[PDB]
Amino acid sequence: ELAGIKDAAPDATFRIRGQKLAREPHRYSGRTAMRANISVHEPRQPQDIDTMFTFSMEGNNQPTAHRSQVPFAWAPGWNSPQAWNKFQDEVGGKLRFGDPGVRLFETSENGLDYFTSVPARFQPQDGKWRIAPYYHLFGSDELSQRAPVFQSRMPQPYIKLNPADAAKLGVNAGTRVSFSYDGNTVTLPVEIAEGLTAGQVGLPMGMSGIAPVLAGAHLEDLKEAQ
Amino acid sequence: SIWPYNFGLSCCYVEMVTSPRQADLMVVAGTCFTKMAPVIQRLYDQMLEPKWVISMGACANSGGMYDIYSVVQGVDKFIPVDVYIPGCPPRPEAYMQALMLLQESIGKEQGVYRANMQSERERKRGERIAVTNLRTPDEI
Amino acid sequence: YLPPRYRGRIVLTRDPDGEERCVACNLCAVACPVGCISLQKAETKDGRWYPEFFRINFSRCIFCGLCEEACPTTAIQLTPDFEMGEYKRQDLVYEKEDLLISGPGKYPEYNFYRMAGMAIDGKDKGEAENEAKPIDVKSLLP
Amino acid sequence: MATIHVDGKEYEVNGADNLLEACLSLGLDIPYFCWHPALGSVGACRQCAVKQYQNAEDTRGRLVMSCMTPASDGTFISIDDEEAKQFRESVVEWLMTNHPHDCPVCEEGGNCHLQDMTVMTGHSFRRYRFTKRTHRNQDLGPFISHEMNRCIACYRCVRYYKDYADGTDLGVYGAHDNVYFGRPEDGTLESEFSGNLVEICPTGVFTDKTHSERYNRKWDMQFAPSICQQCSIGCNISPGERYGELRRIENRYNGTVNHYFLCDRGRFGYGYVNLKDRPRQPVQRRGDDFITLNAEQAMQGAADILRQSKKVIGIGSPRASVESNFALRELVGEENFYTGIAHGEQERLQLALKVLREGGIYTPALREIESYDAVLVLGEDVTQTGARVALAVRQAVKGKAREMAAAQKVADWQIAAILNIGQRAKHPLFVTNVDDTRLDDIAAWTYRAPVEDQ
Amino acid sequence: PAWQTRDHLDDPVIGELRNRFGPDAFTVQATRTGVPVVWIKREQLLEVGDFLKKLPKPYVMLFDLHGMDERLRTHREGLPAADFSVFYHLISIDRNRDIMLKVALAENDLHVPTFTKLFPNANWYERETWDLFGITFDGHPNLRRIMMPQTWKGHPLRKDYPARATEFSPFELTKAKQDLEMEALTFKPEEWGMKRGDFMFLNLGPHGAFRIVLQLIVDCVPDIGYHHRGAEKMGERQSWHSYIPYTDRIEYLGGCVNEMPYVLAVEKLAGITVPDRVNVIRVMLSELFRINSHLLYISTFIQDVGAMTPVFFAFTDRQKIYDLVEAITGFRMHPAWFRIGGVAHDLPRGWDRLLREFLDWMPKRLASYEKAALQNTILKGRSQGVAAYGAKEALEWGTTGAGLRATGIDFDVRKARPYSGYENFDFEIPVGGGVSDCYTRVMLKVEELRQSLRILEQCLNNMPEGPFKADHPLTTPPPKERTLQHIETLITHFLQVSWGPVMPANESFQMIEATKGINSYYLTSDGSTMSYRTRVRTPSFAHLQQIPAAIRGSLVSDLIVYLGSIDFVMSDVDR
Ligand code: SF4
Ligand code: SF4
Ligand code: SF4
Ligand code: SF4
Ligand code: SF4
Ligand code: SF4
Ligand code: FES
Repeated sequence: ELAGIKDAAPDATFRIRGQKLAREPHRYSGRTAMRANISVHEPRQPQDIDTMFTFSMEGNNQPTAHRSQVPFAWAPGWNSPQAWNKFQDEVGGKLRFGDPGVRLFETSENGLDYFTSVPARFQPQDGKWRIAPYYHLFGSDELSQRAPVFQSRMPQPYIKLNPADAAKLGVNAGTRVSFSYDGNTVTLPVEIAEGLTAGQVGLPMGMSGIAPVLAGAHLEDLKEAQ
Repeated sequence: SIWPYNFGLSCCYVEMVTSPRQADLMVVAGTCFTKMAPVIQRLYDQMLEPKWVISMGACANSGGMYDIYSVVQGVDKFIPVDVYIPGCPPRPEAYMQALMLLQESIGKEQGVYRANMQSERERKRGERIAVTNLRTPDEI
Repeated sequence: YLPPRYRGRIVLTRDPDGEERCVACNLCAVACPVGCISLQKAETKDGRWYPEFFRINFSRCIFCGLCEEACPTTAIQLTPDFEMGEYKRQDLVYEKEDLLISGPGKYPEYNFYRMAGMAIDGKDKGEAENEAKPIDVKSLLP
Repeated sequence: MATIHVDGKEYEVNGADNLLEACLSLGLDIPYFCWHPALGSVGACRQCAVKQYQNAEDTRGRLVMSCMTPASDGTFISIDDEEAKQFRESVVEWLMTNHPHDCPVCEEGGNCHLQDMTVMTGHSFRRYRFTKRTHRNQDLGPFISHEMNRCIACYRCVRYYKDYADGTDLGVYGAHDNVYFGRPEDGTLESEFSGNLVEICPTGVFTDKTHSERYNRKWDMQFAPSICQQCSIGCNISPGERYGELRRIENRYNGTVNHYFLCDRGRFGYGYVNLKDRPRQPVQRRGDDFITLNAEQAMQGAADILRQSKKVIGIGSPRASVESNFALRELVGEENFYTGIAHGEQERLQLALKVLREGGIYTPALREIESYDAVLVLGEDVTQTGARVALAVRQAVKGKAREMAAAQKVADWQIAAILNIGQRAKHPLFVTNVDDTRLDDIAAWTYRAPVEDQ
Repeated sequence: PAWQTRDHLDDPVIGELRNRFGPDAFTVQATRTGVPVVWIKREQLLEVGDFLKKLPKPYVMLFDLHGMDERLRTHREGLPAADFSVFYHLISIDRNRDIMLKVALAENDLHVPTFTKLFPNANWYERETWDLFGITFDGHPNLRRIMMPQTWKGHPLRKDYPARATEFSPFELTKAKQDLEMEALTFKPEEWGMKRGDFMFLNLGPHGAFRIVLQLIVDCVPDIGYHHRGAEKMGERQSWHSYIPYTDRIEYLGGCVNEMPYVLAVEKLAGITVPDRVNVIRVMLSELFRINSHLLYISTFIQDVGAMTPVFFAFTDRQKIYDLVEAITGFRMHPAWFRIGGVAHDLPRGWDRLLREFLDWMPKRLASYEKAALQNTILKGRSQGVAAYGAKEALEWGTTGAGLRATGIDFDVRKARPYSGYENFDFEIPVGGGVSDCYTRVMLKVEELRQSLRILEQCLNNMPEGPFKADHPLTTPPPKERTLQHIETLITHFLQVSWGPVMPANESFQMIEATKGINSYYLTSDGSTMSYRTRVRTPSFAHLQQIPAAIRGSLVSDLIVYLGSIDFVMSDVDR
């Protein structure tokens, strides 16, 4: 089932007329001064045995080179992102020799049967609160929430409630409320969500403390924090 | 009393002019090449026990501007060097200041002696940094 | 005796107001044929670009002066001084504290920030050469 | 399809295209600012001027704009005509009258489209001696810095942000030579696709703030073709490194998937690579003490204990590569290999795989999404997870205006005519979520309900 | 203009080639070389070549022979399909015209017939083409490596070969020990040349250091390549502007003479005509360096074959010339002062008084030199008939300069093909009486030194007014005072020193009269900001190739005198 990955990119013996594909622009600077504060003797250039690319500027990045993997776009007289026009067949089209990437599976000749597993209609329960998942572009992903520039772009941790359910609980916007998941206790400030239906509880998925496995789970206890 | 064997070759020995088994000093100048490097290694071997080597110029200190397939990147790769004199080409006064910087090593002895840790970068620092005004370059 | 245009030791100069003249634009590093300049841009809270570190490998340098003529601030200049010599090649690597001198060198009066549109302390918008005052879009005058 | 005559030579081009996108495909360099391949032609900057003749014998013609001129069969144009060249130089000269002296301290320097076109026209001598107009700046949030003095009024930013990306908080203000591009007041740009403005703006007005902390020029970068790791869409990227740290994230063109645009999580979420807390050497514990090992020591130390163990299991990850999971699977055996995701998340993923492989329904690429005529979104808050699909779905909803304009014989590149014909007519889009989504401004109906009700 | 692209179809050599081989047997390329360029097939190379050798005003000299890779050349409109190419530059003195023949090759079949039978100077050129590219010349007697050592795998001017030393593994001395052992066991396998042979094989190594294997003179074989710096390869990894320092180091005595053909060739690709003040300034610096080189040749010539006590005063005069050069340019040697479109700065305001002091100072010394060398008998007796050659030997081996002019062939480049405004000056071309030897060559140089001082007299009194840089968008860099104040000038300066100036796809070619012989630059642009191919023709390579033909029948002392008389430097030879 993973046989297509061989054709996704060429191997480390692929050459453009004997040249390896370059990683650095041809005007790359500081070769004899970058590492000169540790040792004045220039080290050897890193050697890549895994891929067709070289850890240097001594290689090829021609717009008309027969390849699909283009590390960066540059042309004579076009130093900006507008240099991608030289690498396409028609401007705004596909890359000249084809876009990189291959589809592992093609469309099957025959389809499936109809799924007859229709769920019953949702009903709220006293005590149990369904966890409605809320996702954020700048908080829900594991690696990128550890970026320091994302700390201010992500919102404050909250807990979203229907107005009728917050009226039954007795809270308003901003009140810190406590709940129990799996024997643990987390306290969060309440936010009010009119479009959220009653019996549900909005949590931000993938944050520091709220795992995405919690989607579709249940909160047994919910009360004002003291 | 220092006896100099000058192996200056091209475009770096023209300043030296303006400035076997008998020498104790080898003043390597010029570009050191991959093809001719055994010649300098045998001439270094021929000399007697108390050797001193002065590298002058960027082509002998490093490869200089010739970071190219046919040039070795410095004479210090294969022979020990004592003094380095930057420039392309250096000056006769620099050659004089090299012999003056080397007699201090000849009179200071493992010849570091914990006194050669002081460097001209730090020693002439308060001289060079206090400079404010320089002559305008539209005049002779 | 040396002429004024002599190509010896490379220094970094200062403004007549006393700040370092280098704005870490990296044009001197790229224009060098030997690749003997490394630097990184830093920025003050005032907003002034300046080099975090400036490193010249004088073992490699050929004193061609292409760095001086590349510089759009007159910060890097070549001085009449050939007196250099060291026991170690590692001591031919000069940092910014070995290169930054106390005055403006060959060009006593040029300040780049007075030309530049970018706003730093002492020069808000419209306080540069041949620059008018900013007009807001909400202004009553058509 | 069509044949045109350019500067005496003869070429074969597509008739539906305009003259700028025809001639740029043939390798004929015409300067331009306001045109974009994604955004279409509006005709504002007047930089793309060519001389057009009526036939082969007409010696004195007229200056037209090649972005606004169709490449019909029988077209006679001259890029290198002297009057066209002088006018194109004058357009650069008029833009240079109010431009600040900022290239050493501009982050667009060396990667600036205005710098390239100024050289390409061959305008190097200043005649203007009067004062320059200045603007104050806005705060646009933690990602994008603002410098309005560098603006050339090409209108690419507003055409991308409002028309293409359907953002609401960027507009043009003022009139005549005092036009101001920005927000009504300071604050964060609300769009999830705000960061494409750094590539879309041909000057240094909108620049990457995350890159200006550790800035380096483009020629000092080391680039590799890479894939975004922040979600499942697979946008092609070109990460750049200097001095051992990842510096910026650039869009890598792929005409099948992402083309010119990335999302903000992909563009700005790279900072975890540059953390000081990452392990750089193998580390072995000894009670409370920690021992640092090299690669050879770590392998010999680990396999001594692994030989003495009676059963070794392996836990993979969805954020690890295919070669990394397989190698883990090869080390413990396939009977001892676990995926690392929960059982309920595993059950939804293999059912999602089953309908793609065995459903018999084609699954479109990210750019093929923009050709569809109706979209039903069930449960997936797609702007927050898979954000480039939401950008692709907005373009699909605009297909209704393209169909009406085609019936009235308006060309595909004349975007302001197509938008005028449309007048809020949309292809139908029906989204279901537990709350409101960011696709609600263009959706025909929104259904807020629990997941069983969806 | 003198830079516009021409096919040279009105040259009379093409019409007689049409009437001899037909219209379908070649293909004409439109260049900016100034000469016709014709693509011929390799099966017709010898027929076309020997046809030009017996034209009624024949092409007598093979100027250059080298190769191009051409595999990564994207702009190839009009050319035949080539994977490699070999060019042949031929010169007719009687027509004052040149022709270039280009042979196209495929990557599997790098084979072309040798040109050595027609023109003897082609032997070293084909060995270099075999060394640096992988073209095999069929019929070559000793086709071995002339630049790199004999165990060097790889052809360094191929485009798949990495240029930089850092890209290879450093000097770990694994190969230094093996090369040392090989050099220690210096023995003759009878492969180092013809080597027919009782016979004592001796290696003698002496203004440059090189080895020669001599048979004791029955046979002598120069071994060169000890000073190879990869200058031609360096042109591919440097921009057009940042390559300029490397030009100054092809010849150490040349200085600004060496920069002149390169900047003139780049200005043809740029389409720049320079102002008159640029022409007079460039001619001034080139005649100053020419005087310095000629005084060095006359000085060193008098020291080896005579008493060196009076002529040591010439060091003070060379010190005055170096002080005047570093007053104008900045630095005594390797100025790197010529720019694309002009020079680096204007002349400083006190230049006239120093040049006037040098022009007043020089005639007394010059007339003492004429007395010291023209009237002497001992050096004249040791320099007359010492390895002499004539006009037939000069034109065979591509010998130019004082050598060629010492025979009856009056051929200067400054009069035949004027460059840099040399045609607006009043100077004479000295010439010998048909025999080129050691006395005649030195006497010619004394006459040339006086003519150079006449050119400097006209430069001081007719120095015109105006810019030191052309007004053109490819003038690199722009004037700095405009760069420091004006944004469009700053934008042009920003991209020119960083990415580089964009030269459009063409081929240019310039020849200048150098301090020693004729130096040329053949530059190819593929439309980028770096050169695709840079070819440097140095006359010393031909002059050093000519010595085994003339020294055969002489002593070792005659070899030392002949080597001291010829105008050769090993930096020129190996580049
Ligand atoms: S250091 Fe400079 S002057 Fe000396 S040999 Fe090398 S290039 Fe020539
Ligand atoms: S020295 Fe000049 S060119 Fe170099 S970084 Fe500083 S301002 Fe830029
Ligand atoms: S003088 Fe030349 S070699 Fe030295 S740092 Fe400046 S550009 Fe580099
Ligand atoms: S936007 Fe471009 S032209 Fe304007 S200052 Fe920045 S780099 Fe220079
Ligand atoms: S801000 Fe940038 S994209 Fe917008 S109009 Fe100005 S120059 Fe064009
Ligand atoms: S949609 Fe955004 S996060 Fe997902 S792959 Fe593309 S750029 Fe990365
Ligand atoms: S690009 Fe055509 S008018 Fe602006």
